[PDB]
Amino acid sequence: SSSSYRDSYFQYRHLPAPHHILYAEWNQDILALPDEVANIMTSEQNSNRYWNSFHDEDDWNLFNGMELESNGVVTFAGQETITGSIFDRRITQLAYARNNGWHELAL
Amino acid sequence: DSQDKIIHDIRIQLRKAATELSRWKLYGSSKWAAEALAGLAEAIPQNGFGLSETEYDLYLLGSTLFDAKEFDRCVFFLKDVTNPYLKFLKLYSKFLSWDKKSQESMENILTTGKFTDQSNISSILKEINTFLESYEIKIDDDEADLGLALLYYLRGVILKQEKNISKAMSSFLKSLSCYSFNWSCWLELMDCLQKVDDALLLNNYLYQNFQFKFSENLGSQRTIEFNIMIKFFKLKVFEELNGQLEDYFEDLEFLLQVFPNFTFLKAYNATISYNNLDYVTAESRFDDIVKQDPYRLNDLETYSNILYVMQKNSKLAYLAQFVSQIDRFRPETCCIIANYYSARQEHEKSIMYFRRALTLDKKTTNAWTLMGHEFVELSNSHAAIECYRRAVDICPRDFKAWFGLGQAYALLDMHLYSLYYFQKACTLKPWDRRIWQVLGECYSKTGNKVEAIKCYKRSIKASQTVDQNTSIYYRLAQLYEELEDLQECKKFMMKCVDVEELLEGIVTDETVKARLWLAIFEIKAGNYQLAYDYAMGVSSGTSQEIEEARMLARECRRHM
Amino acid sequence: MIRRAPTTLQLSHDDVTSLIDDLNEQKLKQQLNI
Amino acid sequence: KEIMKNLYKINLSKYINTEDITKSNEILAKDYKLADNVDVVRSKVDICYTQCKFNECLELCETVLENDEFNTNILPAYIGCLYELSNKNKLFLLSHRLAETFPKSAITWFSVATYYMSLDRISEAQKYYSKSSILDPSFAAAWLGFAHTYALEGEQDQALTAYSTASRFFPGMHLPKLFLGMQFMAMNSLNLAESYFVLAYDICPNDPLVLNE
Repeated sequence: SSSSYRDSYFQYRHLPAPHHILYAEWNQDILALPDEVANIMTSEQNSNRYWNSFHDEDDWNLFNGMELESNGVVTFAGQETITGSIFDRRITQLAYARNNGWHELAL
Repeated sequence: DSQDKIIHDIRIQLRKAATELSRWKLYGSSKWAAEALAGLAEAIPQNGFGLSETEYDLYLLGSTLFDAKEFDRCVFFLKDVTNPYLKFLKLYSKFLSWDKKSQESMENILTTGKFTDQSNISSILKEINTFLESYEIKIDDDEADLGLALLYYLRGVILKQEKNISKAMSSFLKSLSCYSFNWSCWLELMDCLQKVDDALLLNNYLYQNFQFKFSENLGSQRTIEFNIMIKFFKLKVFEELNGQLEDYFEDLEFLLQVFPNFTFLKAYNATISYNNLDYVTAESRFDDIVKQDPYRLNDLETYSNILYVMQKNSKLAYLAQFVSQIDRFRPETCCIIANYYSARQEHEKSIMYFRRALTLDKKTTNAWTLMGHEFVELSNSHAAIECYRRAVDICPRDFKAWFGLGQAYALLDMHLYSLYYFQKACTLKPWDRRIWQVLGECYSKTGNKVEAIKCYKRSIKASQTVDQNTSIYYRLAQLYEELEDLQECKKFMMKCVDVEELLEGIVTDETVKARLWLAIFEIKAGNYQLAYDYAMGVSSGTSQEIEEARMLARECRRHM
Repeated sequence: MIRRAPTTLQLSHDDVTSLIDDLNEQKLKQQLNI
Repeated sequence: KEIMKNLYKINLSKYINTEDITKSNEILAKDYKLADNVDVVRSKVDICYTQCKFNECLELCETVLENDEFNTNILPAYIGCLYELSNKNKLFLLSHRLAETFPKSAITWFSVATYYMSLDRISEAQKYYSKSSILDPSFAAAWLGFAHTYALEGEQDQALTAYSTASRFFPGMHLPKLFLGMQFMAMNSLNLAESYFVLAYDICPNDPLVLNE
């Protein structure tokens, strides 16, 4: 017949050691992906925190209890509430103001 | 001027070097030759063979039947040939047929060697000697072809596998003398070397009573001073064995100028920084390799080794996904991934990859120690101990293996049963603070306090930085206290606290216990004023530390 | 800015069932002639 | 006059007589020293991305990124182009590099969220598109992806509100109108889908997506 004469595909001589066929299973191994599967709901929280580490203090303070609604109206949590529609610039500075600025009653 | 003339000479030779070697179907040097030319600094085909058209037909049959892995069939047809060029091919086919067969026969046996530290092999060796005598040059002549020079290489390597050392080098020098520019020839001559003194022994021989066949080699090249693999010789052997360097610097920068783009050189140059525990600089060196050469599973084992020390699991997960995508059959790609799996505390999976990595290439003994470490974190000490143990059977001069084995017993209450292993490791790297400190702890834990004093005193000299001595000083002082001489321990007690002042107020924990004890003794000495400043200076320690000094501060201020 | 897959429709169930019924019809009438 | 005309014409919008922008960028490339500058390769990348010529997309993108690792002009196109090749790992490295450098900019959080997208994490990076959109208003990519996260899995009712917000706050783009149309078709509500489809076609005449819908 004619088997080894065709060279149109990966054959036994293309890989270096012909005896590597003994194992022939390492190809079918899903290597674990980088970050969250190291935890094996907790994985996403860990991943969230891991990326959440990259903030400034005031910046993180802005987004502690941050929630954005579907229509675009914004809820801000002050540790009062700063509910307002996003895509207007002045509102986020107002959230900045009462966050770091000094407010007081004085009787 | 002369350098440019050299460059033009190098290109012609490496074109020839990669030609015949690939034409003679050996890839140990052929793969080296092209990459060497590839990295050469920017400044008709060449071929020739004394073969008759009748016999040249047999060459094609032999050549294509070689790489089709049918080595045995090649021998049968090429049996009756008499040309030295093809005679090498027939035996080389016979040799590799054995080498491949032996690998097939043995895959479940991990360690290789003979405990006390042929006849089939001897059949090849006799044919070499029989043909060599019949042929009418028999080396030592100006008119010596490449084929005869290449034939000696097969003779040298086949002899060594029989463990007939002190005869293989003679054959190898003859092969190199008649034909240089065979990198595969140089390695097999590397592995035969065992000690630095022998490196100096042979290095001289290459200088005084060694010369190349100027007939075969091109002009301006046969000179030993302007050669290349004599230079490449210096770079590899003096550092892989970590021998004393000589004629090593001026050759090094000479190779950088000629080969600015050579991937192998840079990785070795990067390796040198790694070998000197210089990891920041090396990382920069390797980073060029990845960008310039993304596909090189040759020296990236060190890269992942570095990155594990570095942390940035995120960066490590970059490599494991990328490296594994290339192929999973190189020795390195199975150790690259094992590190990434180890960093994520899945030892029971990462342990398996290390065994996989060793199985592919048994020469990578460095995986054995890594094998044992992952056992330790699995709290299976028994499985660990044999692991390090195999590592030192393969080669007794392994600092890592001895140390890892000494620790495994040390984790268990066998403080003394570990003294031997630690003691053995002392000879390998006497000049380390980390090892010497451990020995005293073993001595301290075994009631050999008279010995432990001198052990730590040796550790103090080996430390490069004074700040590292802070922990040694406190415990060393304790060893005097149990030797019933409080006066002697005061001198070391002065030094440890004084280090805090010399380090602009380091305020470290093991000085906190120092200052508290010093103030306590000073109260018994009656010097309340000299004890008062000690209490206030240690007022920035732990919760129990500050209250101990604060109460003592009130005690001394009462009598002040 | 990313685009999703454009809407594409394949053979439904109603039309394939209509074809199956019809195809039964012309695999049923002809053997009466035979 | 001619060089500055070509320089302006580089930045013009696509979908119209792209061959003209082409011949302009070649005539600018060889004649003048501006052969491989930032904006010309940016325009080439944009052309390829519009034409879904994604391997040229990448090769141009890395060849310009190797000089400037943080060129914000090309980052959105690069991120989308990686997303569509699903180079999860390169996307991860970019996300980490951008996070360690530019926490404030919405581009980095957009990259992290699209990394979550590439791993099929719609529910999680919902929040990260929210974060990217709030950190920078007037960003079509963040809000559009936010609406996609709304639309892909369930919760269909309010996807309409999200895409309507896209349309109203981002006038002049056919894509939000087209998305509202296809969503309305998705409820099997036809005439309004026709209305939004013809609106999108009015905004952009030359787009395979809108005409296919």
